[PDB]
Amino acid sequence: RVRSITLGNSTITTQECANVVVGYGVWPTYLNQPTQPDVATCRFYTLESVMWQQSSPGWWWKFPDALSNMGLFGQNMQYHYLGRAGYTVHVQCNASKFHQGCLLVVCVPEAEMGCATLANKPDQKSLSNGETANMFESQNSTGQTAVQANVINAGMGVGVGNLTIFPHQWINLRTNNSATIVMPYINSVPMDNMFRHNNFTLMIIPFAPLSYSTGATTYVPITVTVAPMCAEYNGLRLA
Amino acid sequence: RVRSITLGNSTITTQECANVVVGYGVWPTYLNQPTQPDVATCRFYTLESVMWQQSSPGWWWKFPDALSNMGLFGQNMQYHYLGRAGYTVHVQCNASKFHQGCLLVVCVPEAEMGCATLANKPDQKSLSNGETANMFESQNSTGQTAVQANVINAGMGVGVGNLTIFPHQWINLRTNNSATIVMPYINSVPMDNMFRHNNFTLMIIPFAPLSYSTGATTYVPITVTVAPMCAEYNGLRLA
Amino acid sequence: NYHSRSESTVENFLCRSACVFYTTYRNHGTDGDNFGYWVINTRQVAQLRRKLEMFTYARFDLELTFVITSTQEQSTIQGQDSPVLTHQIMYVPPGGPVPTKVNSYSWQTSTNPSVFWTEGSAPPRMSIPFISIGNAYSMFYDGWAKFDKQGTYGINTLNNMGTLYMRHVNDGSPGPIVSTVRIYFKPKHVKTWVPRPPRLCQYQKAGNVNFEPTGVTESRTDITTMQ
Amino acid sequence: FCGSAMATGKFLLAYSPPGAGAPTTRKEAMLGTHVIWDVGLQSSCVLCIPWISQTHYRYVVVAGGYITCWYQTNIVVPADTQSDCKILCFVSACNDFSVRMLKDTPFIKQDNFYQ
Repeated sequence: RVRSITLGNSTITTQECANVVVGYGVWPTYLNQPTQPDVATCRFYTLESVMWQQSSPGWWWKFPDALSNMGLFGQNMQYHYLGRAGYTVHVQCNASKFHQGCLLVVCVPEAEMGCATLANKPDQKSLSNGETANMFESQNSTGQTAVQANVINAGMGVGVGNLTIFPHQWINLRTNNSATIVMPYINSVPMDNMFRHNNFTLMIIPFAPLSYSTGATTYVPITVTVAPMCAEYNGLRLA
Repeated sequence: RVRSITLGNSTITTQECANVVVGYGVWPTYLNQPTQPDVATCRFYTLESVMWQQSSPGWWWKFPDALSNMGLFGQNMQYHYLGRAGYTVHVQCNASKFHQGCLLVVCVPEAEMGCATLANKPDQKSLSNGETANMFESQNSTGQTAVQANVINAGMGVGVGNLTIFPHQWINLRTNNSATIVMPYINSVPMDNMFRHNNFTLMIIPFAPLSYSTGATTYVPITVTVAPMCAEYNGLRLA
Repeated sequence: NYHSRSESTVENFLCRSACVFYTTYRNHGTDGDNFGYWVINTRQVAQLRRKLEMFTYARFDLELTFVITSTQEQSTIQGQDSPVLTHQIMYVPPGGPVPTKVNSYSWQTSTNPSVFWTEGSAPPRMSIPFISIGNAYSMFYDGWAKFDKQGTYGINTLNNMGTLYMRHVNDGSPGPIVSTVRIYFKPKHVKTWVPRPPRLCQYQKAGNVNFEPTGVTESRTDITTMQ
Repeated sequence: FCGSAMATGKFLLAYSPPGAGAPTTRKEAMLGTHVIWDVGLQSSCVLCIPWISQTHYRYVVVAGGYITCWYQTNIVVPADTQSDCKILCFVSACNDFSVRMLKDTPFIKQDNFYQ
């Protein structure tokens, strides 16, 4: 049936029979200066939808940078020196029964991406545009400081078909339309500066191209909604 | 002895033998859309000190406007439509044993002040400068939209000697140096728009003029530190 | 033992019937201005205004008694022989329709309370409950109705208690008749909060707290004098 | 405080967490972590600086925070004195203090053996 989920002043709609992929089998928790929690940040931040077309390569978001300007939790990234949060990423897909296509929705921890120019580093804008998705290309990328965003190598110098090693979900339009991934906090330190470290990125790569019957809508909206979980920060006490 | 009080990341120093005047015998509480509390606002907001001189009339602050730009609780006044808070006003006074003078520290609920021009209303700037104190005058005030801030009438058309009917404290420098007044939320409605309604004002009127021995410091600093208590707001839920 | 403080109480102090307004309305006129009206206010009579403004918030019922007396005027009309005169005192609750003419549609008073009184009987009486979306009337308001407008300082719509309207139901005679209403006001079930100093400076405007600064008391010749 | 016993006054002993930046006014110091050190009430003020870092240990060499003191009120005395007062500062470690990797101090230096 229909499941209604409310966090804070945000409500989303989910199917009862929705499969949830929980990271590496780990549910986000706190680290049980005393760290300060912020439950007000536990909201649904629905990003702008991306139009999935017949010739559309994948997208990616880097979420510390993606939610950097999303009201609360963005003010908290700007405010607190140290921060920690797990995320519930819910990727919806609005399509009819006459639409085709398969999607790989994968969250990649520490997706250090290469540059189009070998003797160069990608700049901040190319790696993450924030709430705006960065798109892959079907061919090699050219640029002095641009990310090598060819789809086959997923920007990481690996095989895109091997991306399933990370917490992923398959959206087959004839079978599924949604993907819920619950990513815990993954890092080599208990807590890190959020403004300069993307702990993971979300890649939505269409492995089977979108197709549709004549007269059906050409594009299929893909909606990403992110709910930070167990977010806690530095804490300012004693003088 | 010495009592140390810590609220949030602020610490002040108080004497053990410090008399506290609790409003009208009422300790601030909550009203037990569901109202939302904010304990982060329960901090000590130390205003800029005012120099008490030999020829200095009184000052006043209107506290919804005074704490309007004091970081938190100021952001909350700007953010929430409805708000409620009690206040702990602590007025300190730094003087030696060679200094003279007596002060009336009184918090006046609903101190609707008159204008210098009878057929006129005082403007927002004259009534409250915010964190900056507004000073009385020893003579009549002149101005099209200025508050009639003569000391004798306390700006309210009453006798300044009768101001003790309100929750007050006497600071006799030979006896006291501090005044703690705990003012609850006083209004005719359970909760009101804080940006357009000063629930009470603090008047610090020197009834006996400051005096000092030769070589002693001419001015005596008067410090006002305000701690909002049981602050709660509108609440944004359901859609 | 202790002496009784009964008549010093706020109920006995404030629940005293006083005249707060009187107006005269004609039986014939050129326009329809043959009616008397009074926006119910507590800030027009200095004694009552001072007594109420000794507190910050009050909550009371309005008991109103109307003392209506009619007088025949001048001359030039003979055989007057007027029948008995009937008066209508219409109360308009806050937000209700307000007449502009003696024969307005508002006088048909679908929901405005109205009392019809024939002369010669006991004076008409009506009681207005505590009417405010707020929890108490506020004699003082340190705030703005709209923060943008400077002239809205001290005004809040929570103290509006309605308007009283008076007129002649019948003219009686073709000659001039003028009637005075003489409203008598009496708070009932008074609860008051946050006492305030008595008003020292004389009042200037009903809708203002503005004042010419006045001395705290009367002067004497010397600090040691006795007379 | 090393001033006179009759001297009175207040100070803002404000602490800035690392990365925040030193406050520039009295108001910014007050809006953060601070204490009102009243000279008349007590002549000493002990301020315990907390441990705020992303790792268990940090390097001794070159954020850490800031201590700033502000004139809340002027120093008030029986109005006859000439010279100014002084404040002495002390530093100490708390019971949770530790050091990991021993090395050579950068302070003593020798060209060769002293004999």
